[PDB]
Amino acid sequence: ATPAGPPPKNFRLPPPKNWDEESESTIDKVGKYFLMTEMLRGMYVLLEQFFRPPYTIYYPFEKGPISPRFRGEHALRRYPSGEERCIACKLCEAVCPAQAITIEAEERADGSRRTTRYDIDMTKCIYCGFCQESCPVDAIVESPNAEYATETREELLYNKEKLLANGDKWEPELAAAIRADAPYR
Amino acid sequence: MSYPTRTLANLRKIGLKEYFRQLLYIGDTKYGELVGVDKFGNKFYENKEELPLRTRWVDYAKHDYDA
Amino acid sequence: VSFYLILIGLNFVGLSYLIVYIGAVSILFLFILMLINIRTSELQSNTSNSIPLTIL
Amino acid sequence: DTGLSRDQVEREFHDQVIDPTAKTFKDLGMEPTDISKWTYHYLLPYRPSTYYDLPPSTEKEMREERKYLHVLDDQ
Amino acid sequence: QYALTTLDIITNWARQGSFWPMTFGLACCAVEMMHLSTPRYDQDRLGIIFRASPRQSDVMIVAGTLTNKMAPALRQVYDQMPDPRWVISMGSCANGGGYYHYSYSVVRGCDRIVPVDVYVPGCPPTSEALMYGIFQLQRKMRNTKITRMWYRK
Amino acid sequence: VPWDVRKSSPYDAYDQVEFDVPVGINGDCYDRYLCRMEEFRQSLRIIHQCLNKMPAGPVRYEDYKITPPPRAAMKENMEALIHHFLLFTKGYAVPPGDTYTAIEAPKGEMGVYVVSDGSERPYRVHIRAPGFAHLSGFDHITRGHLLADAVAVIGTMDLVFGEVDR
Amino acid sequence: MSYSQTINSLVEVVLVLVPSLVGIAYVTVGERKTMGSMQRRLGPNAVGIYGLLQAFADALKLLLKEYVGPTQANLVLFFLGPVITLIFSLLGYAVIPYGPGLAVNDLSTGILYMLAVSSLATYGILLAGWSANSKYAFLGSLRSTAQLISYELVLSSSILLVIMLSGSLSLTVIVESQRAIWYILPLLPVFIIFFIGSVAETNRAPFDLAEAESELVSGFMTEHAAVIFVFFFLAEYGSIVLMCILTSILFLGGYLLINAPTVEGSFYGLSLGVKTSILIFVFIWTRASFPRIRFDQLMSFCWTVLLPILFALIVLVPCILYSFNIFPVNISLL
Amino acid sequence: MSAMSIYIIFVSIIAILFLAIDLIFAPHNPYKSQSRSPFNISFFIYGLVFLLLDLEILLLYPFAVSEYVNSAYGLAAALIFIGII
Amino acid sequence: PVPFETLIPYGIIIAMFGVTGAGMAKVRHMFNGDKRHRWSVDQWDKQQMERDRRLTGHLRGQTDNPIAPPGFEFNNPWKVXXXXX
Ligand code: SF4
Ligand code: SF4
Ligand code: SF4
Repeated sequence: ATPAGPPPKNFRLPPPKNWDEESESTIDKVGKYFLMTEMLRGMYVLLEQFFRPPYTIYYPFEKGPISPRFRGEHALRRYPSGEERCIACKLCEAVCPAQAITIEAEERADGSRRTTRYDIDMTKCIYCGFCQESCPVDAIVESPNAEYATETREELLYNKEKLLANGDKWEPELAAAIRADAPYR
Repeated sequence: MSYPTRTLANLRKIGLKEYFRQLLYIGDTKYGELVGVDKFGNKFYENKEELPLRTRWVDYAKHDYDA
Repeated sequence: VSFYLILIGLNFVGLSYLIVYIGAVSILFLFILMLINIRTSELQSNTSNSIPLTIL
Repeated sequence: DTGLSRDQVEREFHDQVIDPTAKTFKDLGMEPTDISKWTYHYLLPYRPSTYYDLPPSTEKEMREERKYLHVLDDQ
Repeated sequence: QYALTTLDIITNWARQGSFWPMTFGLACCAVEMMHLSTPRYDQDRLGIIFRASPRQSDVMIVAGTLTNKMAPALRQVYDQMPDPRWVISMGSCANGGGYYHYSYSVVRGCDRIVPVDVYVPGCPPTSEALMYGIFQLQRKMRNTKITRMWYRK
Repeated sequence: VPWDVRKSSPYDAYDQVEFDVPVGINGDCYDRYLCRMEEFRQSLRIIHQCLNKMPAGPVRYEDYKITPPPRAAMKENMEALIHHFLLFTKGYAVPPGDTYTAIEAPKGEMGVYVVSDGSERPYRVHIRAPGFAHLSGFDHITRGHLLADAVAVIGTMDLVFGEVDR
Repeated sequence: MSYSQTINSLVEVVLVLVPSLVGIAYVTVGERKTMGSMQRRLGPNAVGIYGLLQAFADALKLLLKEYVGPTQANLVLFFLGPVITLIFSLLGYAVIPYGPGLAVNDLSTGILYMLAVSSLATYGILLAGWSANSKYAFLGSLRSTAQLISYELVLSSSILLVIMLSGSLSLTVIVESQRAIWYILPLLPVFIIFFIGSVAETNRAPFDLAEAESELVSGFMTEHAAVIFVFFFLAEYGSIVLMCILTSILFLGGYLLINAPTVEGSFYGLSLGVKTSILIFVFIWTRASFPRIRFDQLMSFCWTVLLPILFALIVLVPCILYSFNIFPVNISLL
Repeated sequence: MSAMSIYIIFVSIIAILFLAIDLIFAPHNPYKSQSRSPFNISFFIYGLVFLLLDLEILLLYPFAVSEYVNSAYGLAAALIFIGII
Repeated sequence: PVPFETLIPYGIIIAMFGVTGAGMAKVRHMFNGDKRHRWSVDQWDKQQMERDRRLTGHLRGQTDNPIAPPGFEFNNPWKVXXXXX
């Protein structure tokens, strides 16, 4: 229990004190018991909080704070020209801790290395950002969006069409979040 | 939790019609400067003297407001 | 019985019945009865055999 | 659905008559079970199981009760 | 017709106004779910009261990983919920298995066990994301036709 | 028992910070409540020291064979791009062997036992959860006592069942 | 008299009963908002303007929810307990004076009427736990019945001390007799004990094992769905308001303050309301402030602390009354 | 018709309405040996001491509404009665 | 600051007591003939009200007349009942 060597100085407690030896007067002792002084003090604390401002925000009219690093709904991004950023490296499919990404690829009609299938199973994804960290072209990113609850589970099986549409809609946020945090990446 | 002086002031700055409409959706008496409007018609406001995280808020264009 | 006593003007004793007999004696009876193991089958006497004596 | 209607009262006088020129479970390779095989399964959750309702204790049961204390006097 | 919509509005307003979930807080999603009752979001301000037993509850929030060993218990409490009732699947694990989809001991989505009305994504969904899903279910109740459904047939 | 893993086997920067270890004497739920309340104050005391002692420099070990290179390096020079590619597809190789490593987690001694086979995947990962040992003692601490005290000791053990079951 | 007696009784009953239920509904809304302000939060603010429709949403939701009764033990017995609890919880409002004699029944035995109807309400709780056919929930309802009868002894012992001062069981006479002084000053320990007993009598925190779900064996009220929950909850809020009204009647001077009939009546009603509302606030205040007492400790508090003090006060007080020639007259006066 | 009789009827009527609503408009579906153990004697004691002490308080209530005529002599007997219990 | 919205239900509760007090005072006063009612009515009080009715017709009626009208000596009500004696 104690470390090896001599006992720590004053580790042994002094002997217990009898009722007779208690250094506290009877009137104080009887008064606290019958008047419940510490319970009254605790109640007084609540009144102090009763007149302090509440912390509540009125969601969805107000929102809590999120950072440029926030990991939400996935999106596929473009270049300013509109070409897809994705070149089917499969780095995000390999690093994915949950095996949520499935990719197929060949040469496009113009001979470019592009995907034919890019699915993310949002009911397998653990929202960790590893794909976004592994992507060498900033193709896969997590948007700040978190309000996309769905009626059916099939609506959470994102294919390439769903993900490229998400990137088209969210691009100004995606660029702003990349703009703020890229120095730290 | 508005407090009397806050709600009385915002009432004077907004009027009773606006006050009651605001009481019908957000359930508070809020007043601030119009920051802008989005494509859907939502109006966004700022007031830096509000409580933390309550300094920005949206008035939704649609009755069935959704986030 | 308590309601009967109240309506004829015996208000104190009628309320005493409510407080004492229903309020405490009956509560004690149900506590003990509802804690003990009872098989209703073990408690059924053939009441038809007691009907002629019941009339007499 | 009240389980009760004009055409339902009329329906209870009628008696199921089985067409003899119609395919049966035989044709499908099936052998229907009798309803009395299924009442206990489907109605078991509707039989009372309160302690009040067990049949009286056997003499075997009466004797073993005397091996236990039936009230906690220390509690 | 107008009368039956009025009762429809009235009965739906009550279902939305007193939204009482039975939080089956299986794992870490229950922490985000527990943060909806705290001062910042104060679900009670909207009428949400968490209930311990399924008997008093209208909605089941499956917030956590459902193991095979636990599934019979989840089915049992769902069966003990009075109608009208709803189920919200919250989190990747409850939705489709999540990080443990390939585990020998995990149900690959609670919709294998109970029917689900709303799926909330995230591992974990934020407290606001959970609130968004509850809003969707309230909008679902608000559009539920009850007296007009019987009136159609 | 005066024992803290941060004191007995220091890790990270706990040897560079000052803090006290609350210790009870009656081994009951009240002593354990008072130790945890004082741990609040020592945690805040450590955080203030970390704010002032925070040094400058990198936050990731500077070998791109173990940690991923900065994104600007990965898009700029050949060596960084290769190391980025390999770390996110194969992963870094860990020298073979085994170790039991423990820390003073908020719920007690958390340990992990890892066996490495030399490859990029661990051969064996076993997690020592303090809540597992604590709940295994529930019978020992509760036998002979009142049912109305069980909620007190379930709460006195810091019990999260993701720890217990894993 | 001037108009029909039946019309008068209709109107008098409607004036007491209907606004009472409105007040009971908003005590539940006020409980949520008071604990919220104390908890740095808002409480109901969305169901109706300022959350003023929250209790009506709750009641309608539960009244349209499906009930899940026991395994067909009995239809009558299952509802019998809830019905008894609600009816007798509300019956005590009929002797409350909203002004001198301004009660549904201006009864000379009124104090004993209030005690009787409270004793008949404990039956519903006990008859519910048994009817649930669950030996786990029966023990909790049994413990709740033991707590209710034990603290009924605390309340009727405290009330006996007030009757010694006023010499009457008429609630009106008790109030009139406080124009001399509110009984909270001469009977200050009794008022504190009576308020504590009223909290325990209502299964309210810190005496709230009946609804406690975190305690392993507690939570008897927690298995009550739909209509049965409405019955039990309405009965409890109804008793909370009535224990606050009776506390104001006995110790805070009732309807007394600190020419037209309408305004005199309004002021008497308002003064009783202000005093009742303050005790409702304190009632909410203690639930938010304290942890929960164990069943064995709360029974020991009643039988080894409160009752021994009260029986000591039962000796002292009449001795003081005799020694100062202040034994009151028991005839109709005031 | 006495205000107390109408009050009792109305309170009963409220209870029936609440039952009626949930019986008529709420949904209804057919959603519907035992071990034994000794019980705790403390439950019998709580009821026993409550009842016996409830009777003694009842017996003192006449004194509180008769203190003036009872005066000193009736107070002695009340004090004797209180001392014994 | 002061959270007024939390205090609104208390204002409703306080106002409900006032409504009952004002309403009960008004209807009782109209019932009594536009005069304040009686309370703590004992047997002497009830008898005096019956004697007031057999002078004026109204249980609350007053007259300062030193001489009773003719037929007063004949209108003392003997009450009849069938069972409870
Ligand atoms: S998203 Fe990025 S990492 Fe994944 S395949 Fe496309 S380019 Fe490679
Ligand atoms: S966030 Fe993580 S789990 Fe989800 S797809 Fe990207 S790598 Fe896979
Ligand atoms: S989805 Fe993620 S956060 Fe939610 S329970 Fe599963 S692992 Fe935990």
